[PDB]
Amino acid sequence: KLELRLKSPVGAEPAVYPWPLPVYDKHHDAAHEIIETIRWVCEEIPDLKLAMEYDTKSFESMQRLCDKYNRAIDSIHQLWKGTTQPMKLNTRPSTGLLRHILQQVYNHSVTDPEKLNNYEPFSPEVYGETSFDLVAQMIDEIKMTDDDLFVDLGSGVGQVVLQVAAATNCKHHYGVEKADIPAKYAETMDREFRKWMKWYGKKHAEYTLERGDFLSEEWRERIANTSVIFVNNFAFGPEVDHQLKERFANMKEGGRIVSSKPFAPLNFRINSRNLSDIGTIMRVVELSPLKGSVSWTGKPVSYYLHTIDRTILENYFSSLKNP
Ligand SMILES: N#Cc1cn([C@@H]2O[C@H](CSCC[C@H](N)C(=O)O)[C@@H](O)[C@H]2O)c2ncnc(N)c12
Repeated sequence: KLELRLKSPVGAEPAVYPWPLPVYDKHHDAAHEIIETIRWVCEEIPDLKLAMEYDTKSFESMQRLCDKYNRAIDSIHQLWKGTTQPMKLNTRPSTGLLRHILQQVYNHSVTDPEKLNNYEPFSPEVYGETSFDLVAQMIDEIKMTDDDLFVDLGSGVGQVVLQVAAATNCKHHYGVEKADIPAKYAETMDREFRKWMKWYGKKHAEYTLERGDFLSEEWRERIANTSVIFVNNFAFGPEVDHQLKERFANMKEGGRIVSSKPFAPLNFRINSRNLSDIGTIMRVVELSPLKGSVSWTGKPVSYYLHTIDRTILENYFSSLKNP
């Protein structure tokens, strides 16, 4: 054998689900993924929504839903052979669809999520996921163009890179991750993302997910030539952050770093004793908290935007030529 099938709206291979349908965690299962998938394709195609205008325990009841969607997809496909313009194919997903796609990719890839908590505590290996909503905020505030290169340093299972790649026109997106468990899941995330995006008929920008160490010699130059870095450095600690500062000091004017802990103080005043500090070459601002997003600390969740700006330093030196 028994199985359920959803035809792609753009004629990719159908999505196949075994029966009984699996459960992913306390709040996500495959039956709900199916209903939401039908729902989202309905948002991509008005005619399908019109054609679609009820029990997850029952095989028959779910086959009935799948067949009703599949028959409607067949009629849409015939509409497209007639006068009707077929859905535009080269487009990015809406934010809503993207959220659903990443959820689905994660659930099909991260087969045993508890294995992601088998890091050494109190180490730079601590794993935590940045939320979809934070990443969406960064995407909206940090305008990227096709001149930009994007890197997630310590990319985990890769979902920050996938979201940015789906949403922006950067020339390339990278993630680099050192630990074996998340880098292995990242390989599946990559394959599942490419598959599901083709299924929905949606475009992404170029991206690569790599197993590596972002403190390596190779990565010094890569960081220097990156225009937008995302780095969830909340548990990296002061030694690792110091090393990252050494690498950021070679970035180009206007390069930007978005992070969970600031690399320089927000109140940095250049003076005689701090000439060497990375605060001499960057503006730092705290991004606006998203409404009602509390951290474990109780206070709202804090991300920081750093912009490389050596005029700070140039002006310090021009000032020393004056009383
Ligand atoms: N020091 C150090 C290192 C620590 N990481 C990784 O950074 C991650 C921080 S969790 C953030 C995950 C995702 N970007 C998100 O925000 O949702 C962990 O997976 C850890 O293994 C590294 N990876 C590559 N090279 C390194 N040198 C390190």
